[PDB]
Amino acid sequence: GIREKIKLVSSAGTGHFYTTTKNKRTKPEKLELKKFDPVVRQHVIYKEAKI
Amino acid sequence: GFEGGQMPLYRRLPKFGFTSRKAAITAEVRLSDLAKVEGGVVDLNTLKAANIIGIQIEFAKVILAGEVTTPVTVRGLRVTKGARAAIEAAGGKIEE
Amino acid sequence: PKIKTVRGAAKRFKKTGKGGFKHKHANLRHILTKKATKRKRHLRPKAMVSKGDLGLVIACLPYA
Amino acid sequence: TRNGRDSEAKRLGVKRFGGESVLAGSIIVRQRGTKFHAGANVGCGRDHTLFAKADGKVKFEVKGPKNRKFISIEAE
RNA sequence: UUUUGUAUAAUGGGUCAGCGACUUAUAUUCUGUAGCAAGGUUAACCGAAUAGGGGAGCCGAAGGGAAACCGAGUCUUAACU
RNA sequence: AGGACCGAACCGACUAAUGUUGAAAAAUUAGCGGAUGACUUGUGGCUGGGGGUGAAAGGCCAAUCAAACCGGGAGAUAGCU
RNA sequence: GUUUAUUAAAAACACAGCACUGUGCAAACACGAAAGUGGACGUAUACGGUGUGACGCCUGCCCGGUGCCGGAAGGUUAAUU
RNA sequence: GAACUCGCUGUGAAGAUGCAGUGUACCCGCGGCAAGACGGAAAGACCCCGUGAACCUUUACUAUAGCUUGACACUGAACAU
RNA sequence: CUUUAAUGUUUGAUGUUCUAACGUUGACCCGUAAUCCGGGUUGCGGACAGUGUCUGGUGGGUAGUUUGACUGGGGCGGUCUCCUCCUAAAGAGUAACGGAGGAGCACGAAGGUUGGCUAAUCCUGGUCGGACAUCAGGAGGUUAGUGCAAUGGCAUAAGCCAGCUUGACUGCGAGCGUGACGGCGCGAGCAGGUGCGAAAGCAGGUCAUAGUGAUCCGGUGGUUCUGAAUGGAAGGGCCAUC
Ligand SMILES: [Mg+2]
Ligand SMILES: [Mg+2]
Ligand SMILES: [Mg+2]
Ligand SMILES: [Mg+2]
Ligand SMILES: [Mg+2]
Ligand SMILES: [Mg+2]
Ligand SMILES: [Mg+2]
Ligand SMILES: [Mg+2]
Ligand SMILES: [Mg+2]
Ligand SMILES: [Mg+2]
Ligand SMILES: [Mg+2]
Ligand SMILES: [Mg+2]
Ligand SMILES: [Mg+2]
Ligand SMILES: [Mg+2]
Ligand SMILES: [Mg+2]
Ligand SMILES: [Mg+2]
Ligand SMILES: [Mg+2]
Ligand SMILES: [Mg+2]
Ligand SMILES: [Mg+2]
Ligand SMILES: [Mg+2]
Ligand SMILES: [Mg+2]
Ligand SMILES: [Mg+2]
Ligand SMILES: [Mg+2]
Ligand SMILES: [Mg+2]
Ligand SMILES: [Mg+2]
Ligand SMILES: [Mg+2]
Ligand SMILES: [Mg+2]
Ligand SMILES: [Mg+2]
Ligand SMILES: [Mg+2]
Ligand SMILES: [Mg+2]
Ligand SMILES: [Mg+2]
Ligand SMILES: [Mg+2]
Ligand SMILES: [Mg+2]
Ligand SMILES: [Mg+2]
Ligand SMILES: [Mg+2]
Ligand SMILES: [Mg+2]
Ligand SMILES: [Mg+2]
Ligand SMILES: [Mg+2]
Ligand SMILES: [Mg+2]
Ligand SMILES: [Mg+2]
Ligand SMILES: [Mg+2]
Ligand SMILES: [Mg+2]
Ligand SMILES: [Mg+2]
Ligand SMILES: [Mg+2]
Ligand SMILES: [Mg+2]
Ligand SMILES: [Mg+2]
Ligand SMILES: [Mg+2]
Ligand SMILES: [Mg+2]
Ligand SMILES: [Mg+2]
Ligand SMILES: [Mg+2]
Ligand SMILES: [Mg+2]
Ligand SMILES: [Mg+2]
Ligand SMILES: [Mg+2]
Ligand SMILES: [Mg+2]
Ligand SMILES: [Mg+2]
Ligand SMILES: [Mg+2]
Ligand SMILES: [Mg+2]
Ligand SMILES: [Mg+2]
Ligand SMILES: [Mg+2]
Ligand SMILES: [Mg+2]
Ligand SMILES: [Mg+2]
Ligand SMILES: [Mg+2]
Ligand SMILES: [Mg+2]
Ligand SMILES: [Mg+2]
Ligand SMILES: [Mg+2]
Ligand SMILES: [Mg+2]
Ligand SMILES: [Mg+2]
Ligand SMILES: [Mg+2]
Ligand SMILES: [Mg+2]
Ligand SMILES: [Mg+2]
Ligand SMILES: [Mg+2]
Ligand SMILES: [Mg+2]
Ligand SMILES: [Mg+2]
Ligand SMILES: [Mg+2]
Ligand SMILES: [Mg+2]
Ligand SMILES: [Mg+2]
Ligand SMILES: [Mg+2]
Ligand SMILES: [Mg+2]
Ligand SMILES: [Mg+2]
Ligand SMILES: [Mg+2]
Ligand SMILES: [Mg+2]
Ligand SMILES: [Mg+2]
Ligand SMILES: [Mg+2]
Ligand SMILES: [Mg+2]
Ligand SMILES: [Mg+2]
Ligand SMILES: [Mg+2]
Ligand SMILES: [Mg+2]
Ligand SMILES: [Mg+2]
Ligand SMILES: [Mg+2]
Ligand SMILES: [Mg+2]
Ligand SMILES: [Mg+2]
Ligand SMILES: [Mg+2]
Ligand SMILES: [Mg+2]
Ligand SMILES: [Mg+2]
Ligand SMILES: [Mg+2]
Ligand SMILES: [Mg+2]
Ligand SMILES: [Mg+2]
Ligand SMILES: [Mg+2]
Ligand SMILES: [Mg+2]
Ligand SMILES: [Mg+2]
Ligand SMILES: [Mg+2]
Ligand SMILES: [Mg+2]
Ligand SMILES: [Mg+2]
Ligand SMILES: [Mg+2]
Ligand SMILES: [Mg+2]
Ligand SMILES: [Mg+2]
Ligand SMILES: [Mg+2]
Ligand SMILES: [Mg+2]
Ligand SMILES: [Mg+2]
Ligand SMILES: [Mg+2]
Ligand SMILES: [Mg+2]
Ligand SMILES: [Mg+2]
Ligand SMILES: [Mg+2]
Ligand SMILES: [Mg+2]
Ligand SMILES: [Mg+2]
Ligand SMILES: [Mg+2]
Ligand SMILES: [Mg+2]
Ligand SMILES: [Mg+2]
Ligand SMILES: [Mg+2]
Ligand SMILES: [Mg+2]
Ligand SMILES: [Mg+2]
Ligand SMILES: [Mg+2]
Ligand SMILES: [Mg+2]
Ligand SMILES: [Mg+2]
Repeated sequence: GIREKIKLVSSAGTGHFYTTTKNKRTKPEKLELKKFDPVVRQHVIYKEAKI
Repeated sequence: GFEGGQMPLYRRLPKFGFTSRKAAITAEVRLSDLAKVEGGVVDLNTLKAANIIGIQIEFAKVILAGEVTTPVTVRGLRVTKGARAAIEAAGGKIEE
Repeated sequence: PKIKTVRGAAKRFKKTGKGGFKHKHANLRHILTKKATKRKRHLRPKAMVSKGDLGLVIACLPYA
Repeated sequence: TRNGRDSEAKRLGVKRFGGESVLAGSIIVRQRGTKFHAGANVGCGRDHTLFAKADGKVKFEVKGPKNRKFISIEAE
């Protein structure tokens, strides 16, 4: 649909990421969430990037 | 493999893996084949003259499969922990 | 003469220790964002060939 | 015409009846909405499926002030 | 003969005699039978030898993993009740 | 004088009847068109098959033509009888 | 005048005449891997292609679409480097 | 296919010499007529089907002879812009 | 660094002239007894024309092929995957070009947790204000509401408000349901690390059921794998994703 795919790149430098969708017209704020990084086995901040 | 036009089984499933060239120059040896050599010195060249392994083989391993009675010497070959315990109990030795 | 192996079948099946065959699951190449993580976790290991398909596989692999 | 299409059947309904011996984790009934509610040793899934949390015998009873139906497990 | 179904007004044959259609080769799996058995068996070739020699090779006696690798266990996972 | 007129030999083929296991694998009988011309005829020669030739009908090329005849690939292929 | 030899001879084909268009001669065009040959031992009052069809009175409006002819300031663009 | 080869009404792969019920009928030729034997002569040309053919058309797809553009080779020397 | 005239450099191009490659189906001589051919003298053109390799455009002139199925005969028309109800005969399943409607999404809150709350409609009174706005009281009891069709559910609310939050979490999984198969679905519990609550506890997306595409091939990031004499590398495998 009009929603588009993005990815959440971990800030720990391990290289792990998640994927999800977004619509960039009504929400232009970058997404930030705390998720579980399995390489370091911790909860850290993830940030938006491009597929 | 034909099924009337439906996509056959060997074509709707994914491929995997690769082929190892080092697996064709490796063999395994049994404890029962360990007393068929000449001289009691178990070596790569002694196993080929006994028709135990192939001429192209470069690596070999001894596994716990069978029985060993005589004392023999293993020189230059890999041995499991299970086979090493049985070789020693028969009065042999492993020298790398 | 000698039978010829179906060379695209040998790339997908492997014979196990009692005469069975293992293969790789489908639906894990492509379009992965919309699938749930529970579904994708269960498709990662290898499975065995069913009874209905054993006759078709064995014909394709005469020297297996 | 402008009719012509339907959908697949979903195979709902009761799978285990009264007095049956089941193992923990087996499915008692499949339903849309809670036409039966969960009682003792019985859980409810996200699609309103009822399953056994222990092993015993299936049981049906009517309870409460609204005369609703429940399913329980009588352990051995 | 073909069909749901033929005395059918559905097909075929005027009659007699002669001929006329599931084979051969090489691979693979199962059953019966014979030999030998943790072993079984030789190909080309030599030999006047249906004898004898030839063990190059092949199948079986160990499996798991994509592979390195480990091995009565191995893979999966930071690790498995 | 004339791709002029009537009409035999000569070249055609408009109508009817017969024949249609024919006298004939296209004829006979009674009538019919042209008949000094873009006419008709003997002997020899040249054009070869996806090619030739055609005052043009998909016409003709040895009783065979919306792709001649003979030999080969060849026991082509036939989910059909 | 010609035509479907063997079910169609006609209103179909050809025709004398009319118009458009190509060709300066080692012509355009056609048969040919090529060499060669026809056009023609001809030379724009000649040769090839296309349409209409003796003769009399005539042949009106449309270049937007498709095809063809002429132009090159600008944009895009191959091998090559 | 073989026959010792009648009419009617019913039945029946649904239009009967051969089935059921019933009526009529001594055996065998010869000259004639065509109502029936779903009469004889061509594995229907109409219709549909086969992941069957052939030829024809085009702004269907993929190619290609021919034609056309440029770079390099055969291919050199001066001069001025 | 701005624009400038110029020594000289590498050239690229556009014209003129030349002759010596090349052309001559112009004239003459010889082989010769010859309108072919070859050699010679002379005139006319001339680095053009023409030919080989490569390359963009045009090209039914030629060639090889394709142009679906269902269907109360074929064509025209309509349909082809998924969700809900009836037919469907009180377990599941059940056909027709039978009878009625929807889907090819949305949402970092419309997800998680803790605390709280209860509808439509009608009557009476009241400034603008009226059949219908905001306020007050009474009757009524879900006749309301679910992000979107229909059905089954929903008060302990799954419906309506707030505070704090990222469990829309990583590795597995006893045992079940449904498929010819590929596959699809439900799930307590275990290990690591989190949010809400004083706790007991709850959370692996949303009341549930539609919102979808196998394999091949190629791209992006990461890797205790492999690496054709050896050390690297190219390429391949495994994990995540397009
Ligand atoms: Mg298909
Ligand atoms: Mg050997
Ligand atoms: Mg992948
Ligand atoms: Mg082998
Ligand atoms: Mg239907
Ligand atoms: Mg149904
Ligand atoms: Mg009960
Ligand atoms: Mg027959
Ligand atoms: Mg029938
Ligand atoms: Mg009968
Ligand atoms: Mg009969
Ligand atoms: Mg009949
Ligand atoms: Mg009869
Ligand atoms: Mg019949
Ligand atoms: Mg029939
Ligand atoms: Mg018939
Ligand atoms: Mg018959
Ligand atoms: Mg007959
Ligand atoms: Mg006979
Ligand atoms: Mg046979
Ligand atoms: Mg056979
Ligand atoms: Mg058998
Ligand atoms: Mg042998
Ligand atoms: Mg032998
Ligand atoms: Mg042999
Ligand atoms: Mg021999
Ligand atoms: Mg030899
Ligand atoms: Mg020898
Ligand atoms: Mg041997
Ligand atoms: Mg030997
Ligand atoms: Mg061998
Ligand atoms: Mg373990
Ligand atoms: Mg005359
Ligand atoms: Mg006359
Ligand atoms: Mg005639
Ligand atoms: Mg007659
Ligand atoms: Mg006559
Ligand atoms: Mg006459
Ligand atoms: Mg005349
Ligand atoms: Mg006359
Ligand atoms: Mg003659
Ligand atoms: Mg000829
Ligand atoms: Mg031909
Ligand atoms: Mg040919
Ligand atoms: Mg015609
Ligand atoms: Mg003829
Ligand atoms: Mg022809
Ligand atoms: Mg042909
Ligand atoms: Mg032939
Ligand atoms: Mg052949
Ligand atoms: Mg045949
Ligand atoms: Mg003639
Ligand atoms: Mg004639
Ligand atoms: Mg005729
Ligand atoms: Mg007329
Ligand atoms: Mg004509
Ligand atoms: Mg002119
Ligand atoms: Mg000439
Ligand atoms: Mg000439
Ligand atoms: Mg001439
Ligand atoms: Mg002409
Ligand atoms: Mg005309
Ligand atoms: Mg005229
Ligand atoms: Mg006139
Ligand atoms: Mg006129
Ligand atoms: Mg006009
Ligand atoms: Mg125009
Ligand atoms: Mg132009
Ligand atoms: Mg009789
Ligand atoms: Mg008789
Ligand atoms: Mg009689
Ligand atoms: Mg009778
Ligand atoms: Mg009768
Ligand atoms: Mg009757
Ligand atoms: Mg009878
Ligand atoms: Mg009778
Ligand atoms: Mg009877
Ligand atoms: Mg009778
Ligand atoms: Mg009787
Ligand atoms: Mg008589
Ligand atoms: Mg008689
Ligand atoms: Mg008579
Ligand atoms: Mg008759
Ligand atoms: Mg009869
Ligand atoms: Mg007949
Ligand atoms: Mg016929
Ligand atoms: Mg047909
Ligand atoms: Mg078909
Ligand atoms: Mg040069
Ligand atoms: Mg000249
Ligand atoms: Mg000449
Ligand atoms: Mg000059
Ligand atoms: Mg010059
Ligand atoms: Mg040139
Ligand atoms: Mg064409
Ligand atoms: Mg064509
Ligand atoms: Mg073909
Ligand atoms: Mg059809
Ligand atoms: Mg119809
Ligand atoms: Mg009908
Ligand atoms: Mg019908
Ligand atoms: Mg029907
Ligand atoms: Mg039908
Ligand atoms: Mg049709
Ligand atoms: Mg139709
Ligand atoms: Mg249609
Ligand atoms: Mg039912
Ligand atoms: Mg029922
Ligand atoms: Mg029911
Ligand atoms: Mg049934
Ligand atoms: Mg049915
Ligand atoms: Mg609450
Ligand atoms: Mg509802
Ligand atoms: Mg909805
Ligand atoms: Mg709700
Ligand atoms: Mg909520
Ligand atoms: Mg706390
Ligand atoms: Mg949802
Ligand atoms: Mg909600
Ligand atoms: Mg919903
Ligand atoms: Mg749904
Ligand atoms: Mg349902
Ligand atoms: Mg190397
Ligand atoms: Mg690499």
